Amino acid sequence: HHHHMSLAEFALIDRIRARTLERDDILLGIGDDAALLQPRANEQLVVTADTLNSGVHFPVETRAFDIGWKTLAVNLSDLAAMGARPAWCTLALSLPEASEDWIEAFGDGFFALADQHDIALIGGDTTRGPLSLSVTAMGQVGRGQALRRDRAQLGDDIWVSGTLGDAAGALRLWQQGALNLATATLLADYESLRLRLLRPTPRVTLGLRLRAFAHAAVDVSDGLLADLGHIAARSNVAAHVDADSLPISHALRELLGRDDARDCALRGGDDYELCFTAAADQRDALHYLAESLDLPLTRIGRIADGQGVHVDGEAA
Amino acid sequence: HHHHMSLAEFALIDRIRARTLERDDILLGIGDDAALLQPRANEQLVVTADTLNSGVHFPVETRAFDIGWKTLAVNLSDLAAMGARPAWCTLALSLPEASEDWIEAFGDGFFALADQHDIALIGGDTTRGPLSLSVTAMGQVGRGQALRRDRAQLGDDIWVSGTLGDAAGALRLWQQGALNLATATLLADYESLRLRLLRPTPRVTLGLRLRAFAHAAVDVSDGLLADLGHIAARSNVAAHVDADSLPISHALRELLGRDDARDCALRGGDDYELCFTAAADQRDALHYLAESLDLPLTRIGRIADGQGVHVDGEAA
Ligand code: NA
Ligand code: NA
Repeated sequence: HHHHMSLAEFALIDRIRARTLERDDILLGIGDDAALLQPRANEQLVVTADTLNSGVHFPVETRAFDIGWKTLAVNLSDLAAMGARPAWCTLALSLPEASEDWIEAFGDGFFALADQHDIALIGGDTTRGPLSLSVTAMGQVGRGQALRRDRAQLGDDIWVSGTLGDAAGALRLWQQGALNLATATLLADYESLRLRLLRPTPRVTLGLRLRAFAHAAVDVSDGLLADLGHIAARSNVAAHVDADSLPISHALRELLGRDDARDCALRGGDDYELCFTAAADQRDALHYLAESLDLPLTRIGRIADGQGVHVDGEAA
Repeated sequence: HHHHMSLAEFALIDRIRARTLERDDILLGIGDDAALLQPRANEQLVVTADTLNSGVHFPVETRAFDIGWKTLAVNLSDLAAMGARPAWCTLALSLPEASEDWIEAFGDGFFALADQHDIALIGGDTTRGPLSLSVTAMGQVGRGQALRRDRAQLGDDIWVSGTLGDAAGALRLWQQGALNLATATLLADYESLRLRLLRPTPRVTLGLRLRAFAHAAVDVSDGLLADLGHIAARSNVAAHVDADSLPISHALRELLGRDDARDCALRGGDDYELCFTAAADQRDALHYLAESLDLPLTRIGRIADGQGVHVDGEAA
């Protein structure tokens, strides 16, 4: 055994081709074993890759649709933080056993998210092994248009999209035995947290607009403090966070205690939100942008002389 | 846990940067979290992806250097069969435990092969999980220059590079208890087979020249019959193989019986040779090419009216 199945053999090939037929930058005919891709000549390519392993990056009971969604969402969130326009991706699936129905359901979730951001699956592998999903996503950026982590400026405001800590809250409730991840619950606050863990929303549209407003950006996937820490270190500045200002969802505040909710918001994994810095005179414009996107953008802190990320004045 | 480590955090980042510094199509500075890639404007990109899983695609005792070599070799062999020029790749490593020395040795093998074909590692992931290595390789082709599986012509000769069945022979000897894969042996024929399994040679240089000579091509990784089968099916022709003509190495003939060696050559996994078809009047030129490349090219059969791959006249 150990055969590698590339394109044409993919269980998803019909849905793959349906999407390449409507893309003038992808040549993939019925009788084609690999796609020919046409980059934009004056743009640059950026490439991200992430592997999600069963039991590590998702609880084993996570359903196929949610695995398909989240595997792509991680990569799209990476591309968002660079302000890159998603173009193409590959998918390398390791499965212990053939399961036609599982792959179809995985494809449901993958394409549900992929279609929203016009990223086209154009190749990959299906082979035997412990359940592991590796996605490589390719995006494009105009010259000098990429967002970076090293360009925060003294006096900048710090901003973050969406809400922080929901996924960590769902994970904690699941570990305490209070939340089933494999089925939908009618209890609205639990279901909200469940879907923030299972189906994070990559802020691609925001990322594509931030170049016009922001100085530096990072995606928040290892917790706000860790990821803002990359901005502070790469930019050679201090970052100050006002913990009271953090955007905390209704459900997180309702279902977790004050301290646990705060810890989730500051240090929780897997938010897949965007944290960025902007000149103070962008405040009006960023509030307008949040309304335009129907996406919360919350001013949470400031960039200042010194080093390290601070919470309420303390960097220790 | 479950953190994803991308570029800048890679244990291999110093060797990565040493190689991007000498590539004018890759922008990756010391203070850069992701590379910007510049495609050739008039060329098309093709992308391949393969995952190798411990115990599945390589015996668990395979050493780190050989895992690094073979993981890339699979992808380069895919690119070779398309006549694509390798450009860039990503590497997504799942490791059960941090091991600095293992990753360094893996990098030795990866870069040993990558440097020979001027393919640059430009990103990827390192994360926790059962040992699994997923590589995405990006190559480029001029307009209409890609080799294809569907263009064999009636009357073509069938050709194959190198030798067939060595890797399968080593695997059989290992399964019978006669070959240790984790250490070098001084016994020359065993060592030859061992390295054909552990370190296959992707025929990239051949692939880049075949467009000038060949009609159709495929890489042989699931055995000659399976892979030539793709040419026959996609081209709507019969392929006839003369089994007596197959290139069988000294070591394979010496260490396996006549029947086992024949079965390895016809159906053995993991040769990573190239099988192609060419007009009969290319015979002189292809012998000259083999001399030029110091690479055996062996005429093994013919394309004819009918369907399916035949051995000594039989397609059953
Ligand atoms: Na198309
Ligand atoms: Na360079």
